[PDB]
Amino acid sequence: RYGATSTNPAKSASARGSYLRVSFKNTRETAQAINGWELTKAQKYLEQVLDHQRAIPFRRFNSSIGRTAQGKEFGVTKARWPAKSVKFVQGLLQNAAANAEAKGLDATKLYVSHIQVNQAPKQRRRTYRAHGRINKYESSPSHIELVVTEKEEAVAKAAEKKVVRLTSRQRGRIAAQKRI
Amino acid sequence: KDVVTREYTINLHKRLHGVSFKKRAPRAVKEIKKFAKLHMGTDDVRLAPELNQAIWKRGVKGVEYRLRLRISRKRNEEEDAKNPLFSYVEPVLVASAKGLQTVVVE
Amino acid sequence: ANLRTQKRLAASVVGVGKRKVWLDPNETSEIAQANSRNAIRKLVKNGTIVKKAVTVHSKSRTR
Amino acid sequence: SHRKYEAPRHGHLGFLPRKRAASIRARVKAFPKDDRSKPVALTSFLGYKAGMTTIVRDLDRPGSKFHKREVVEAVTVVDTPPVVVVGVVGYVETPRGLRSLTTVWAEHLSDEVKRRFYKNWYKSKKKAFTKYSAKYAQDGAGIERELARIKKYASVVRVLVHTQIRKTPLAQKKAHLAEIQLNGGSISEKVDWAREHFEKTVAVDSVFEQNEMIDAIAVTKGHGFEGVTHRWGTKKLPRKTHRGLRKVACIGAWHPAHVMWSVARAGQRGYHSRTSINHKIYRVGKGDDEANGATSFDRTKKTITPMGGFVHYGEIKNDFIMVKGCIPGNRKRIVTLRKSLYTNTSRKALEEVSLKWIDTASKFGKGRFQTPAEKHAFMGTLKK
RNA sequence: UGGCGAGAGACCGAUAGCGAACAAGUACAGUGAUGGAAAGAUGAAAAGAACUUUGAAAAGAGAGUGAAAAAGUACGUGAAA
RNA sequence: GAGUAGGCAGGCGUGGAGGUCAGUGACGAAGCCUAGACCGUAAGGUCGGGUCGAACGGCCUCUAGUGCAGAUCUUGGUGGUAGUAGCAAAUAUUCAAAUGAGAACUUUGAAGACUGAAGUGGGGAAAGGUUCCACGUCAACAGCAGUUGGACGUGGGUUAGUC
RNA sequence: CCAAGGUGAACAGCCUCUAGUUGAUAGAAUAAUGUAGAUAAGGGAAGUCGGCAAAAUAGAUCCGUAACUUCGGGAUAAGGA
RNA sequence: UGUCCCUAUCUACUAUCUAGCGAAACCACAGCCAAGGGAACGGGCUUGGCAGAAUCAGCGGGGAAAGAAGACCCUGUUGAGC
Repeated sequence: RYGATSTNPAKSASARGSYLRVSFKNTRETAQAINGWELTKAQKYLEQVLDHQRAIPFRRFNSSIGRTAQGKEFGVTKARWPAKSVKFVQGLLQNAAANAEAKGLDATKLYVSHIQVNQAPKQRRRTYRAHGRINKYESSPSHIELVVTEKEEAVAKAAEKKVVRLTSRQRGRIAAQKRI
Repeated sequence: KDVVTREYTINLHKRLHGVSFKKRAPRAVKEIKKFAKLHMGTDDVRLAPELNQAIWKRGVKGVEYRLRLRISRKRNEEEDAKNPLFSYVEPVLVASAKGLQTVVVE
Repeated sequence: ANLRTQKRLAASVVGVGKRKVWLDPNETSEIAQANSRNAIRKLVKNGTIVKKAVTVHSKSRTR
Repeated sequence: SHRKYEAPRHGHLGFLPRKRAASIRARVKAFPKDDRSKPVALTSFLGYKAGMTTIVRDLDRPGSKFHKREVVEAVTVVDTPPVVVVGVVGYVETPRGLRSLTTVWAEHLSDEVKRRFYKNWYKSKKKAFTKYSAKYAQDGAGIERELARIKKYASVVRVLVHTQIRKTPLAQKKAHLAEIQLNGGSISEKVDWAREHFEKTVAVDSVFEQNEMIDAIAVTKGHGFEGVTHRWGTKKLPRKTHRGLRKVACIGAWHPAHVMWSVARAGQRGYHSRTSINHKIYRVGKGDDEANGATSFDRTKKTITPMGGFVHYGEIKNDFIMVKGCIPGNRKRIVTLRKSLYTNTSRKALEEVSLKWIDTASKFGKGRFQTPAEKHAFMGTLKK
């Protein structure tokens, strides 16, 4: 349960959303725009990209989509405003933040440590093509799950020694340069 | 920002100059909303159904060249928005809406 | 807020089209609670519903 | 097999690629040959295209059918408000061509040329040339050293000079700064002229005489994509053509099994940095003058500006140049007029032009009258 | 190689074995004759998740049941693309 | 001491079968995963770690529906193209309130329009079969949306001596 | 099957009354190329396999109407007002 | 009479950008050229030229592009209509 994390469950809260009917490719990209942020800067950013002030940079699923100036912020040329995705992850940010408060984590240092979007089973419809053919018309829903942890500095400090092995010639030259 | 009521003239002629005939009156509605925003700094505009009748009376493609209208920036209620003030536009009744400078009604 | 059975019933009761039936926009609670044809008949007497007089077709330019 | 009926190619293969001239300024790529005898003077001169008018003039061309006969010629006017000197660059000749050794500016740069260096100006603290202006704290020590450098070295000297956009009817405020080469005496004389003229204005009456040929350099009008049969103007294919007429049919053969650079293709055209040559100077008018439009054969108190102003541009209150024929670039554009790179002596040069009448009819329509006094006189006196 | 009643197997083990291990000659196609699928497994026992908190809600994070929820009625194991 | 077609020999692996190791195994069988290890020229074998939960193996022999990359193979699943092509014919919508978590699409009001009585009107035939109507409701469907519906859940409804 | 007013020869086209819909994914911007509509100075088939496509002509009243003919026609010939 | 000399301009709906919804064809691996040799016309081989992320709108040179076990021709001790 909850894909590979390197954070402390005593200082974390999570939120899960299974079989959510959103474009997988759009909701993967909103998640990768929001990943490794503070929860406050993240929540604010998702309302800005709903009212078309900043944009979600599309990095992987960025094929033949229109360019935009609101991409320059992220060092891309191509960005978009996935309303549905942004609204679903917002619902899951809020729900995570609520669990993080209910456990008792300072809501100020709370930063999204893990966010993962998997693919749900595809929902089945049939379109009708020229010369009386049938094709598939599939929705690709999403499995969104995110983690928010308290920020802690003072780490590594790591790790190991210089447990050294020498020869008679090495040790003898060390004993010489000391005598000098 | 204050609670004010002014009477503006809008040149709808130059704003609808070179539009598709069957989106002229709908564009006039949208451009008066843009006009109310520009002058009252307000992201909520509330066109009176009387102003709707005034723009639309002469069909989709017969929007009058000029329109004398009144814009009241008002204190907001009704599930408080992010903007604390909204602008309520009404049509002023003048026989010839031309040669009129912007005034204030108190 | 589903007064389509009330538009339909009003039109059929008064004996005109659904195009010539004015339900009161302020009095909506009452015309929602209107279920019977007897209820509609009572609301047309109160003047909550009217006939919304014919669009005139002058034969004056014809004459 | 061959074309079957061979025609010359559509389009010049020299003006490529047909992309958007990176700047919006004109970019003078060649200056004249730099005569070292005659006194120091500007070569080219920055200015703004205002619009086109008609002229009438007598024609001294012995042998021509129209010898001593009135001829109508089209004319385009360039607003040329005095351009402010604000710097001087020294260029050393190297085995990788000319290179900028250093540039020195005057301490006092106008808010005009300061606005150039910012894109969000009115948020800025306007701190440009604060420390450089404070290098004049003592008797310009940093300045005298860098000017001594440009005198000792630097086989070429150019002047940084900016337009006075405040004087034009344009709503920009952000004066176009340009380099313009000095062709004059010894490099020491060039450096001293570029120094002595710091914080001063240079007008057009000094640089450009009358009856002197000019090279108008500017970026052309936009037009966007502007499809196949308008940019090269290839054949329109027959009415019967499926999938479109407005095209080129055969790109190429196989072998070479690639579309070629020579083939005419679609994509944005217009807004290219073009240079036209041999535009004869007709008028170099002044701003210190009403009766700008007045010839020696008219004597009427009117300005070159038509009735209701130059359409899209405005009124011309500054010293200007009206020049024969069309020159490249839109109205409200930044033009650079450069002196002839050679001595054209084809009887179209050497030819003393004398204007008879300048059109000032409202070219915002089919204007009848030259002045409000003529309109009132012919019509009138109703109803104001 | 039918019907009924029984014993069996160096047979098959859910794409195999009968078309059918399941409400199979069922659903469904075609006017009709006829054509004709896919589809088994939570756990010993439902003990099928009380109760708290976010959300309009679905659900989430807890709490709990369980020998395990890395068994949640999308249920043994859970490969590869 | 080469080798296609081809022959022959020696082995490796799989489902079962007889015999044996008084074989291993809920203190964990088999299965699967493993930039860990060892053996074998190789087919393959063995071991450690994880997951898992009920069977399985060595050896001497018997037997075969016994080993896959190809068959425009079969069935099932999955992709890249791709958030691309596109969702552009039937002139056209707009303002307000109400409802609601949510309204371009729902209800009402108000405009502006169209069909223009060889109609986008009002009935019927064949065909369908409850789609009719009410209440409740929106996971699926209505290639946007959805509070709406010919959808979904529960009910109600078709009266003849003359049709 | 029933079938209104006006224009008009008219159940043609165009506009309205009764009655009915306002349903066909929307918002923004107006590059190329398209698709469906249009216009073009002068020339007038030179284009082209070929006048393909479009243009022109058009209702009504009066005038006039040829060769040819199976004596019925051609005929709204043509050409005008 | 824009069929043409010779093209131009305009309107609407597309395209384009956005929110939503969201296919298919095809796909050994793939995608820069020149010559060479070679199943005698290479994306890959040899020798050169060269070569810098991510890409958007167009385009119709190429991919001997896609569609379909050539229907023409021959063979077959394969058939059918006549």
